[PDB]
Amino acid sequence: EGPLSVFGDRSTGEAIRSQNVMAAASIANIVKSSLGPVGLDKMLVDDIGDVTITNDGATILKLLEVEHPAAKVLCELADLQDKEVGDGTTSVVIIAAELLKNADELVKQKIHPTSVISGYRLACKEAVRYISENLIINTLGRDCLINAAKTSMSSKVIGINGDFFANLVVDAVLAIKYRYPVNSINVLKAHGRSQMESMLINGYALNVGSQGMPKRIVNAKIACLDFSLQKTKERIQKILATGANVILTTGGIDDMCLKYFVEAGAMAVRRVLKRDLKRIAKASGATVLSTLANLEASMLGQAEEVVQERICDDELILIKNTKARTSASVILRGANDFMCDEMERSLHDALCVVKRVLESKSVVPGGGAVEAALSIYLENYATSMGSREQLAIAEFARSLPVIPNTLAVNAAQDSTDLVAKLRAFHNEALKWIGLDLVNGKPRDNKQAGVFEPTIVKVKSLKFATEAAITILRIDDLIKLH
Amino acid sequence: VILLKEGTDSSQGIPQLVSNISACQVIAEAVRTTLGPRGMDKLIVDGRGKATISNDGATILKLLDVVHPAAKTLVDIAKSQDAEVGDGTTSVTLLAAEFLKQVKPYVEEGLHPQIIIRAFRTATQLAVNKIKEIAVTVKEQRKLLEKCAMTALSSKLISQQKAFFAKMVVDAVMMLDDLLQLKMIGIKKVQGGALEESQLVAAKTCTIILRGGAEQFMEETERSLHDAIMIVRRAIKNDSVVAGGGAIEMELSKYLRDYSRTIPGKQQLLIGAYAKALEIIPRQLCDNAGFDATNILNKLRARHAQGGMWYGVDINTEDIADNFEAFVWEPAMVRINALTAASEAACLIVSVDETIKNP
Amino acid sequence: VLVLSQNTKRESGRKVQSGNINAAKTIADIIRTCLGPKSMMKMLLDPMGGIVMTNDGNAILREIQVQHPAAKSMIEISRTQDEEVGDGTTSVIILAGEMLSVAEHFLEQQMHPTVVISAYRKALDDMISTLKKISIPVDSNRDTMLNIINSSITTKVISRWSSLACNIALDAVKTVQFIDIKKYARVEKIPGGIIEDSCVLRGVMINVTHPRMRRYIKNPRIVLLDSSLEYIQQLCEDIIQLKPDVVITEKGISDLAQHYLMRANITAIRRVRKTDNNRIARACGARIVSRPEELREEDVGTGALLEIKKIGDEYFTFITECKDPKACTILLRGASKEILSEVERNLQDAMQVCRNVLLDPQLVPGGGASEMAVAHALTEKSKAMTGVEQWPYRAVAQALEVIPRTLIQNCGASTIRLLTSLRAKHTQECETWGVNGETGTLVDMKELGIWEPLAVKLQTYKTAVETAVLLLRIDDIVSGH
Amino acid sequence: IIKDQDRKSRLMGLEALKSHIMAAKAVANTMKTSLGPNGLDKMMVDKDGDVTVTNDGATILSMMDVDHQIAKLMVELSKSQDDEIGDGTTGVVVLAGALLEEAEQLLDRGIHPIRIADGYEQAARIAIEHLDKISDSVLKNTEPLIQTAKTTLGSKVVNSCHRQMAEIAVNAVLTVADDVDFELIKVEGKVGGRLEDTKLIKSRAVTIFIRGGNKMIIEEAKRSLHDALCVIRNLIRDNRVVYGGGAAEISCALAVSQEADKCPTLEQYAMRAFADALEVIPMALAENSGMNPIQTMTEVRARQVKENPALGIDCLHKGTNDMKHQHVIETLIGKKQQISLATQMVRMILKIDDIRKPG
Amino acid sequence: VTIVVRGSNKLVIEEAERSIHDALCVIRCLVKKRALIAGGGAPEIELALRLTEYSRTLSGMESYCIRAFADAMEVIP
Repeated sequence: EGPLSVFGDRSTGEAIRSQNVMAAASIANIVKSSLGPVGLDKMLVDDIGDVTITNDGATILKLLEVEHPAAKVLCELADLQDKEVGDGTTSVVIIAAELLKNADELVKQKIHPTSVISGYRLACKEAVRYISENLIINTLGRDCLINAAKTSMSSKVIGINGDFFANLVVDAVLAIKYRYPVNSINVLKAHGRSQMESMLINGYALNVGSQGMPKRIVNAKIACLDFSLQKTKERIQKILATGANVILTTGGIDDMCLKYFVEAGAMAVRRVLKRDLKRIAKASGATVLSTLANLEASMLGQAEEVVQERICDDELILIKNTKARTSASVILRGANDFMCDEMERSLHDALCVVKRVLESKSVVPGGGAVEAALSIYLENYATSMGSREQLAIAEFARSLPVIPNTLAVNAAQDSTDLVAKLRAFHNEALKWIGLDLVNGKPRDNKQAGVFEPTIVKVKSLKFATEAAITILRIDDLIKLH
Repeated sequence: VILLKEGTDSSQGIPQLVSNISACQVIAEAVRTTLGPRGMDKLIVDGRGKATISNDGATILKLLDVVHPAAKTLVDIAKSQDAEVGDGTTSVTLLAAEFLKQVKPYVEEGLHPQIIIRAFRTATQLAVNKIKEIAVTVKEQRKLLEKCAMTALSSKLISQQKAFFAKMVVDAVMMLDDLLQLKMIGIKKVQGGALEESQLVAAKTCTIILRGGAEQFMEETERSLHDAIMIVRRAIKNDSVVAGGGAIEMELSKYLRDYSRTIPGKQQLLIGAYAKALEIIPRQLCDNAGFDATNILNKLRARHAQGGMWYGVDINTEDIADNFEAFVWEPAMVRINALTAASEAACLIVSVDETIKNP
Repeated sequence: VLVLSQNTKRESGRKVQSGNINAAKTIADIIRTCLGPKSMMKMLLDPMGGIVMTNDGNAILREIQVQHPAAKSMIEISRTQDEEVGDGTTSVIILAGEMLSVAEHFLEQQMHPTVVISAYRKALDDMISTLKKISIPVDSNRDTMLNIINSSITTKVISRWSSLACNIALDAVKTVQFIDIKKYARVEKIPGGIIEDSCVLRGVMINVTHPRMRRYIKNPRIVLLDSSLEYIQQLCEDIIQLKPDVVITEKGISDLAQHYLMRANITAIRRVRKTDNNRIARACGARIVSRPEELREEDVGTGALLEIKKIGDEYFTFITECKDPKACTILLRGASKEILSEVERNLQDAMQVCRNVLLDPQLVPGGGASEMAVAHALTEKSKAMTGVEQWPYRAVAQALEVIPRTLIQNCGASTIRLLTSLRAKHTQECETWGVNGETGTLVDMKELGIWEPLAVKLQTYKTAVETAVLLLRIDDIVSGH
Repeated sequence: IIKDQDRKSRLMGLEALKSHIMAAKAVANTMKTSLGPNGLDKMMVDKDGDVTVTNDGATILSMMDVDHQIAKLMVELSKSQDDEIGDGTTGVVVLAGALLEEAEQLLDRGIHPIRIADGYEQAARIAIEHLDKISDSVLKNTEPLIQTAKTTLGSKVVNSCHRQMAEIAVNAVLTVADDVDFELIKVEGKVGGRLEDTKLIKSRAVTIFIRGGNKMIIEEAKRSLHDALCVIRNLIRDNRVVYGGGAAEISCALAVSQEADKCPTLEQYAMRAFADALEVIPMALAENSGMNPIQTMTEVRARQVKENPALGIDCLHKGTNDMKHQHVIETLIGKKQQISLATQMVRMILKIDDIRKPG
Repeated sequence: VTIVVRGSNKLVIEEAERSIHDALCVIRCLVKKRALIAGGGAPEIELALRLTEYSRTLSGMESYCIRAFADAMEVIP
């Protein structure tokens, strides 16, 4: 009868379950290094020899040539963790592995995994509850954000005035905030003066066509035309018939057509980047009509104000006050051109961080603060459970202080110590206590700007635990080649 | 480059710690089975064919040819406990080893040894404290001595006639009790007949005349008595009595972990281990019977943190049980010294950085 | 069992860091002896028959088939160093490797790269600040501007004709200077004659479809055409109506279209590389158009001398004297393609150094003078910082001393001795003192006429340091079979 | 490393456990081949050259060179089995090993050794208790006394004159039955005449003068008589007797299982595993006889429930048959003792998980 | 009879089809036997008990065999 065939790998006893854990350990530990702001990127060179330096777990696991099937599990998790909440992709992997290492301990105690599985399922669900009860709900709330935006400007040349720019972000966001559209902030750079003069426009900033047409138009009726106005008086009569005072042609405008616009007192800007025209169709809501023979009075956008200011003494069309306040501009000014490039990229980051904080009101203090609390609360929960479940939930709480435990290691901030001081200060200064690798001491993240959406956490543990459950539920697997 | 003698095995730093710690652990395991009212007597056999049967840790460790110095320290710990408390020689031996099992996970990581001793030292301090602030003191109450004289004999082979012997013990002790000197009571084993014939030839100074069918029901009985005289004596000498069944261990192990969350730094994690180690007592207690240690252990902590400092482990029934109501009391000193000898000693074990040997 | 693939290597901690460094430090001890006027040319032999005996670290690292990524990056260092200021390609490799040898010294004392990098980075800025703090501004001026391009072209296969090559770069860079862009210097090399036949052409050069057409135009109004003139009459009439005289066709022109344009006196050039159509639209201002039906009198550019000359029996079209000759064409002449690619680079690297004398003509005395002062300075900063990092600072500074050390080494005299005496007089009489390989004694560089453009040394420190980073960061290198 | 000098073996848990199971079970299957009337004798040939051909186990385990500790114990059961009741010296040896063949399996279930003792001991008691129920209480009844003396002298080198020897044994015990004592009945053989000339010198004292051919033949008559003086002394000291042949073991084995059902917990499998071992004896009988142990056993079991536990195995008629009617009875103390020694002995095995082998 | 199962995705439909298949199989068993035994190892221990008793009364080599046939049932529970 024979156990199996020439093609049927059979793994039993500690042989299978163990080798599966180790694989998960190896994998997790790998991406564990790139955990935190001090992450240690990895140079991935697949078959052909390519070189992709990354810090994200998913990217790494999606390029890492894994042989052991069970190890591929952490790859599916990092995948799900990236297409659902993004960040924390590395955490899920690490935690999952720890849950196993601790699971085996009980396993060594002749404790059938099944039992252990139950402990994790109940512990995790309980852990999630503590979340919807310790949701540090941000205030649109200023103060908090200013601090966060300040952490994004630091560690850069802009760090000198990072504060001034920290506010611009909070303002630009709180203005177009409804869900924060990062693609709504038009950051226009232009070398001129010091970065201390950088301001925030109440609308769009276009870096008149004729010194005759009105430089300022109140209730503007932006008429975005695709096709140019070059072969004549009949095409200008069609635009003047709809009441379009502001014409935005993507192509060049014939000299004659421009002379007619001055005659009708219509401000039209020729040769407008395709990208700009699109932003105008989103702001004032101006319809983009290709042919000038299909432009009606119902395709005109509304811009409460479209004037040409001399920013740093340059000609710029500021089409602000549009009907859709979902459009704004942050005039970024800097000494050199190369300087405006960096400050600009910094602004983008800040806009993203602020966004996150604004999305999902229920947020919590990262730096490991959360995991710590879960380690204490779940510990007690284990005490009031008895039976194997106790050790299960218990160890589960011992697999949580890893996030902060590792963060320290990535900052020469002796783990064993900080991990501890983090607990003592956690139940003495309340939940808002995590590890700040900057000063190497338990700091108030909730006051430092360090935050993480409530959902992010919920899914990690829910993904890590379950994934481990299906693994432990594997006592003997036979997969042919 | 001969810098070592002939046949000298000497390791350095971290490695020396591993070897020493391991040696002690495995050595205690041997006598760890003799623990509990139903321990497993061992039949040591020297190189001359002499086979001996003993349930005492000291007697065993003194008959086992130990070449490893680290393992020799354990024999010393067994000799200090055998001449300072008597029974329990195994407890201190096993305990000292367990502690080494809890430090190892730190030493194999990098944690400096001395830093470990500091915690352990501090841990022992705190531990003993609670033992001298929760102990019990009641009573020459022949009513309380007999009751405990029957609970002591029980769990042994003389639990069948625990009624009679318990009396002869309380009487033998009630006569010579200025502080009761175990050197004033002469026991005379006389293999022959039935344990129901035994008498106590009393004023002061008695001679427990014993009689048993065979030396098996004769010796196994005698030993069980010597214990009743060890417990009934204490309650009269040192009123200090603590809850047995690994109860105390379970409480200390709890609070000690609480002092961890409070005391941050290295000590937190370690002090927690020092506690996890104190879980070995009630752990092996069930294993020496056939019941799952995990279930009971976990059950105990719950019933312990939700009951009191008396909730131990009624091995006889294999389930948690309040020792205060089960009349399970032992002298407070027994524990008081256990923590001392075992702990502090174990510390030095990891303190001994490298060992130089010769041919 | 098998976590990451099967038959794969796996390092960690003391194994990843150690290997990464040594690998780079080793590849440095391969060309280090090739630094200085007393270098030792190596003779590599590829598996084909090409025995390359060079002294330039770059050309050496580009031949040595590498395997370990760590070393590969080093090849990228020389690929970025020789692409900027040319020479010094070795210097950067030596330093980059040294910084690591000293770094590991701290990796043994157990000092996480983070704490290390941070210093190395902050120290990197120290040198830079010092460099511009002690560098002397040497005057554009065709006189000095030439001595700057020359000193670089020297000691090269082009050195023989340096003078001529110097002027070539002089005129080229002095023309594309508006901020000097090097992406406007179109180099063209044709076999035949010697390197003394070279010259600088003021305009784009193409490589007269009708033997009767205009061979030269006084006021050429070029019309960039991509489409073909093949199937013709109507197509050739839409162009002539734009007032042109020269049609640059990208594809082939039909025989018929050749008679019509010739009939209207219009030089037609069929089959013109796409790259040529882009250079004519940027120098002459002629807009490139697809089909002829889209050719207007506005896309027509304007030149000032379109003469067809036979550059070696090969009648090349010369569209020089463009309105905006911002894009010149350097005609390099060489005996072969070997002396042609060589001379081309020496000229290009020469254009860069010259691109500095017109933007920021800063230069520091060679002989390692720069490295020392900085080393002596950074040492001061160390005491002004204290902390554990107080040592690392010194480490790096003492790592910059390798340039002068290895310098006097290739000379014969004592490396240590010279070092002591170096710092000595160097700590007293400014930084004007450097190592003299010809006298084996420290001599005042400034007074000996030995100066190297700041930029040259600017990129040096920047690269070397940045390199140690990406390497020090390399946490793990798996991905195997 | 070498933490102990290489001169004292030390097995760990199942390492020692298994070594004892086989060993004690081995020497056991050695005596089983010589159990019953059709017993197969053994030939012990010491290092001297003196051939020893005997059936009794005590006489085989005494010549048998035994170093194994566990085996030594098996030598003390048969030896103590001959110094007390005498007869059925092999039974205790075979029964003991049987209790091991059953215990082991339980151990495979993970059933801790110590716990195994529970059922075995709880069942053993009730086993001996079921004997006091199916025991026959005879009356100076010269009839039943002499009848028993003949059943203890049957199949021995004195079965040719067991009638005379029975009379001599009954009078020797009745005259010192002051409350008899086997210390007032001396024996004394002497060459000359036959076995029919054996007399009884007179009477709180009786000198048994045994005459026989060779010196060996006399030694067997004296040995059969010795056991005859023990059996008669057993009944006179305990008016309890049962029926051999197997019937008894079948009754208990049946009762135990039933009781094992009424009793939950792991002690259930134990008791059951205990009863099944109570079959190895009857099974062995049909074995050493020539009948199929499997067919006979079950045949006797079916006929044992139809005709009460009075029917056993007739190793002379080949099949089921009532022992009582066939006059196949043994003292009660014997069976009451057999179970004890063997069982209690076994309890020690499980309680030993080390060993320090000498050489 | 035809049961047209509808579902947004194949995943939800796969479950429907499968789960339904069972709902059918169960009704099929119920009809082929209008009885029903309580699982959880109840019938196993049930037999294991009576079978062990059946042996002690059936005699023959069957006894031992049957007993092992009963103990071989304890596996399920």
